[PDB]
Amino acid sequence: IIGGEFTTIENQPWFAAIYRRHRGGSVTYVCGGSLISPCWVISATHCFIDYPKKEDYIVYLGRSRLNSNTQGEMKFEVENLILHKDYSADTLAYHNDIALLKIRSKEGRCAQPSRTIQTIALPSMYNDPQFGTSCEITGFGKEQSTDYLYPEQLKMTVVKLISHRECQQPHYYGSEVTTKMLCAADPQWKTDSCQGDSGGPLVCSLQGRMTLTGIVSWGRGCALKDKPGVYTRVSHFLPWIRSHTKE
Amino acid sequence: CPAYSXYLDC
Ligand SMILES: N=C(N)N1CCCCC1
Repeated sequence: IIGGEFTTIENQPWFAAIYRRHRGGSVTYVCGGSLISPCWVISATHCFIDYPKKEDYIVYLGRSRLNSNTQGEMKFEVENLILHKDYSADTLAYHNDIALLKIRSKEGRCAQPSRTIQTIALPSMYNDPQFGTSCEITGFGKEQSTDYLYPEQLKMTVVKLISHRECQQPHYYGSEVTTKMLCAADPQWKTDSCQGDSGGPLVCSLQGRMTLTGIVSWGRGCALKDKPGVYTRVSHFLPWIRSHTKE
Repeated sequence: CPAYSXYLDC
């Protein structure tokens, strides 16, 4: 998150922190995700497409910090890693960038809701907020584009939804953005998602209910003028989500 | 220039 503010997991208690174990045993952060039911976390396929093997991953819930334990957190293996079969990418734009992780602790349990661990509602189909609506984004990604390190403490910020029309203009993204994606940015371009935020939630309050409107997917640079963040538009994937989770 | 997700403009 470029700009924004520090936070803790109580303020985003569906947020899941996803890590990968390496051949020789070191563990590194991959991406964010969101708890949509006790046994299911939703994230972005590009985060997993190089290492598609479920045994490689660890998922935490109720974690506020990148490299230390938060009291109350829960740790899970990935029982199934489900990537979208229509995924595609060109160096920039990912299409169908959506993934499901079925989670299971070493005790064979799913998430148990607590003060730090809660689910986030999915949107109704094809039901998104008006462009110009402010929404929130959360993650442990870079705080500056040139940074070498990720922040140790979780961050959040606020960005405004931008119309497909504005985002499709050649000085924005042209044809790279489709109607299965949502753009969102700050009006000053001073805050945005960045590397390491992918997979995480774009949450918007749709008539009082906090809703997973988007999943961080891509963008050119971070907080760069005329280059919004681009998010998977969750309300266009409900059948996919319902099928793969009912599983 | 081109052109990666995430990092720099170029
Ligand atoms: N929001 C943008 N600019 N991003 C989000 C995803 C990774 C890198 C850049």
